[PDB]
Amino acid sequence: MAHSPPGHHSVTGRAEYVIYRGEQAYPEYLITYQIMRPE
Amino acid sequence: GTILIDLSPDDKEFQSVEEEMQSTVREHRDGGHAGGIFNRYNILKIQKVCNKKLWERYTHRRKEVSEENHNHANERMLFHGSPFVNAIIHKGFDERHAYIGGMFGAGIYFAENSSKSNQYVYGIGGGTGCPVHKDRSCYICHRQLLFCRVTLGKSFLQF
Ligand SMILES: COc1ccccc1NC(=O)c1ccc(NC(C)=O)cc1
Ligand SMILES: O=c1[nH]cnc2ccccc12
Ligand SMILES: [Zn+2]
Repeated sequence: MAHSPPGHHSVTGRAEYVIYRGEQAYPEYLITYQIMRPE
Repeated sequence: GTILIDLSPDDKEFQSVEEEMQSTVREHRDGGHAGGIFNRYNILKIQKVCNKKLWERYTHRRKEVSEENHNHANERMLFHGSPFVNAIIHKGFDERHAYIGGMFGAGIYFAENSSKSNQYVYGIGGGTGCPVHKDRSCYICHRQLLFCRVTLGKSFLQF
């Protein structure tokens, strides 16, 4: 699959979401983090 | 022309994104193979990405999608993990850099679970882990996730 199916703007995988045009997402927040070691 | 606005940990906007990150952690079927073993994060920094050009590009597309989807964008806040986060915040999301052999084709993939996007921070299936320690479950190295506005419009369900 190269683009959205006809009449559609995204794919919902089942839950993950897929767009085929970069301009359909804005990277609003950049989160810097570590995964915590469980105690 | 991207500006990063550093949010204070006592700011409600920081706390909102912090809570969405911590609350959406799930157990994974790979048992932490891809993204590591953890129940919570150490939230170090949350920055608002400010780029007028990339925002107008987004809102312009969102309008087109609304008109094709009964005057609703079907906008969602979703996490993205990628080795190319630095490039994405400066030049925007780019479908031309998508791997053709993905589960749902050459697309840009998002999750409502932070721990899901965490699995892709160092590459597909966590790649070879963090650059320094080659460890997918590294507690030392600092990771970066994007919390993004995503226009889904009319979304095609696939298994
Ligand atoms: C080299 O990269 C880039 C360089 C400059 C701008 C954008 C990019 N890259 C992307 O926007 C991009 C995001 C996600 C994926 N893949 C998946 C699995 O979601 C691929 C490319
Ligand atoms: O954020 C992501 N990056 C790369 N691949 C993914 C696959 C499924 C769900 C989310 C992602
Ligand atoms: Zn490391």
